[PDB]
Order: sequence, then structure tokens, then C-alpha cells
Amino acid sequence: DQAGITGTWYNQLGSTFIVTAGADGALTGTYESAVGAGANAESRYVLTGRYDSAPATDGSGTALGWTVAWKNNYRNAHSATTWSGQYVGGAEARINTQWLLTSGTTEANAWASTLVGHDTFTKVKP
Amino acid sequence: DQAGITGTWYNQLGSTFIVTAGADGALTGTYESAVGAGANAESRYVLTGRYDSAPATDGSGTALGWTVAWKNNYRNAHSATTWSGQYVGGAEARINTQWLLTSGTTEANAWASTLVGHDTFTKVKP
Amino acid sequence: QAGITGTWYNQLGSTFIVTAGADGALTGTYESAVGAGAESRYVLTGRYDSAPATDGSGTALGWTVAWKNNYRNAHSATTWSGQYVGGAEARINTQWLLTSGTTEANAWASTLVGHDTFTKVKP
Amino acid sequence: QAGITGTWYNQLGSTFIVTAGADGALTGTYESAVGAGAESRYVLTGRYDSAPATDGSGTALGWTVAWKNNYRNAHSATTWSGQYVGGAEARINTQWLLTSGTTEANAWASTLVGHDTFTKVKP
Repeated sequence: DQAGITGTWYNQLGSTFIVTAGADGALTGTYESAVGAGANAESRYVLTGRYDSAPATDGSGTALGWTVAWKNNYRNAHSATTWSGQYVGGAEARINTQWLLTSGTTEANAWASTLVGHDTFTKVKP
Repeated sequence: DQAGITGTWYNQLGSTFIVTAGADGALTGTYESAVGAGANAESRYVLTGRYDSAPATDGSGTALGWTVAWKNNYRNAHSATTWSGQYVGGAEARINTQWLLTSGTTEANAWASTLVGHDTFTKVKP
Repeated sequence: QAGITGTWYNQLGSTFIVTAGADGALTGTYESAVGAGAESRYVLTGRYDSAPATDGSGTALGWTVAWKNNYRNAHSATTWSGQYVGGAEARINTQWLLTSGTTEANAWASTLVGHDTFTKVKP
Repeated sequence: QAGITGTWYNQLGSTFIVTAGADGALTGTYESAVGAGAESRYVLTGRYDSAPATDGSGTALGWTVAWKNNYRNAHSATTWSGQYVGGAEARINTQWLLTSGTTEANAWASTLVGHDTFTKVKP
């Protein structure tokens, strides 16, 4: 699935996920959020993650995850999102994810530090 | 916080989180889970993530996240966990996280693909 | 309340039959299309915001099912938290937590998380 | 049921007053120590497994609060999903989803997630 995961993906918000899958299980690329703090290189951030480079052959998806820390040369949202999900190959390839967005907070506000949601990615430029 | 995040951390399950924080916001290291599939290099896995390299100075934590794909040279659990959280410095430094563990599944079992939980890390070998 | 009350189906074909009370109560039954196994129906109770914002905001709500009835017991409970969005096709968009009773040693793995979207359109 | 019924406090100093019914109902009131703002108390309803495993497993349960009372409205709802663990110090360990009513454009950011542990020990 190295070839299948590698490429340019869009989620239902119109965010752009540009990723390279390495033979070793590495995910490297850039994430551009259509939404969030400060809503173009201004909106583009480094991501890293991992994927299962030897998935099951029973038609199971390929487990994968990645992180973005919302700091770049222009902007710092003092937060980080992780996406945890699976790649499903085939004619209309998709990545289905759930995510956790954690903000840096004081101890007093730590209860409210984390948003949760779900993003589905496809290769169709929306 | 590069120096503060860098090191060997243990969570409440006795898992071992060995991480290097890079000046650029990179997290690199190894994760050894005390629990899970197959429960020592057998139990040790590659992680990568990101952290906010320029946090707020208002006593806020430092947002960070990382991914493990549960494949190594010995074992493949066809799953991936992401931890999303914040580093809190001081005399008893801690990383507070929530996590998403996604398994590769068939489309029919995808509803049950993802576990959620919370891990707190400190530098105290338990 | 008129909007929320009724028969809803999610993307799995599960059936959510709810009555919204005037003062914020949700009551009814949930039949899951998936998971462990009248005998497939479970009691639900919940709460909703009976006075939502009037700025086109959704209506916040949530409910619980414990997966025990007189025939089956999955020793687990699901809570759905989400919002009702009125319109052409009314929708309830939810995230959910499914916690199983576990030993302390297995409690790290006690809780599944997902997301369900409900519409009144029969599968 | 005897174990679950009573006054619980979480790590934030929030107060959870619950009655466990014989047939799986949770009813009561929740006062949050944190967040938007009798006037600080909110209705809760939920469900619990009234016939848990006897293998030292916890008891699965869940409940909802919609953050509306006669004095305040935060246009939001929290659901807690978790398990009751009996013993020397009984504990309810939970994860929670807090969904706010939003516009469709802000619905990506509608839902906070966290974890609360409750004991009967007064803060």
C-alpha cells in the first residue's frame, strides 16, 4: 500500500493531506487545514506518522496514524492533532480517520484541552 | 522543552516511551507496550510525532502527538495508536495524553475499529 | 422536539426510536444492526437542549444504552453525544463511546469510539 | 445498584448525585466545578448494566447531561461512558464527549473529549 497511501488526499472540510509512505512504515508530508486558527504556505504544516507496511490480506484496511503540531514559519496555534485510521484500497481509495486535537492549556483548563472528530480522505480534488 | 520532552517516560500501565525531541518540532523514538497483542525488542516499536517547539509562556502545556504502527521485526498487530496530549514541565514533569488505537478491519467491522483511552507519562521507573 | 421525536436510522442500519420531552428528556429504544447477537431492542434515555440558539446552530443532545434486556446482556454501555440539525433532511450527527465491563488489567482496552449519523430515511 | 447510588465527586470537584434503579435506570443531578458559569445543578439520566459479570469485571454504565436548567443554557450536552469498580474505594472511571450546538461550518470543532474518575470521597 506504499504506492496507494502516497499522494494528495482531501477530506470533507477541503483540507489537503500530502503524504509519502516509506517502505519502512514512515509517513512524511504536509497538512493544509481548510479550517481552524488563522482561517498557501501559511496554512501548511509538517506531518509525520506510521502505517502498517504488511497489512492482513483478508480485505482488512491498513492501520495508520499521523501527527501535526500546528506550528509553521507563519503561525502557532499551540496545539497538535493526531489522526488514527485505516487506508482502504480499491477503485475509490479512502482513508477513514478519527482525530484528537489537543491544545496547550493551563492545568485549570486541561479538562477542555482536547477536541475529537472524524475525517474521511479521498484523492478527489473537491 | 526539547530537553524536557527528550528522555525515557513510563505510563500508568508500565509502558516505556523513549523519545528524542528535535529543534524543528520532530519526535523520534521507540515505544514498548506493557499490554496488548503478544503480551524486550519483541515489544518495542518505532514512533514518530511532532511537538510545539515554541509554546505559550503563560504556564500553558506544550502540545504534542505521536504515532506507533504496531509492526516491528517480530510482531504485527495490524493496528496503530496515536497519542495526542501536552507536556507539563516543572519538578515532576508529566505528559498527559489521550489516545486512539485503530485496527485494520473489514468494512463490516469498521464500526468497532477504534479504542480510546488516556495515558499519563512521568520519568519515574515504576 | 417535533424534529427529534421519531424513528431514526444510522449508517449501519441501526434503529433509534426516540421521544423528546418538552423539558429536555429523551426516552425510547435502540436496536443495533451490529455487535453482540423485542430481544434485539434496548432501552435508551438521554437529554437534549430544549431551548437551542436561534442562529442556525444545531441542538445538542445525548443518550445512553446499556446493552442488557430480558434476553441478552453484552455487559457494555454506549453513549452518543451529538447535535440535531433541522432542514430539508434532518440529521443527528453523533460521536459515541462504548465501554465494556472489564477487569482492572484489561480496563485500558474497555472503550471503543466511533461516529454515527442518523436520518429518518429507512435503509 | 447500592454501590452506584449516592454522591460522587470527580477530579475537578464536580458533584454527581445518582440513583441506580433496579432495572438499569440512572437518574439524578450533576453540578460541574468548571465550564459555562439549584442554578449550577443539571438533570442527568443514564443506564447501567443491572446484571454484571461475576468474574471481577466492572459494571458498564453511562449518562447524559444537557447543560440547560431554568437559570442557564450552555447549548451543549455531555455523555459519560464508563464502568463502576466496587471495592475498598469504589470508583467510576469514565470517558466523556461534550458536544456544543454549532453551525455546520463549525461542526468539526463541536466535540470535546476527556476522562473523569469519580469516588465518594468529598474533596
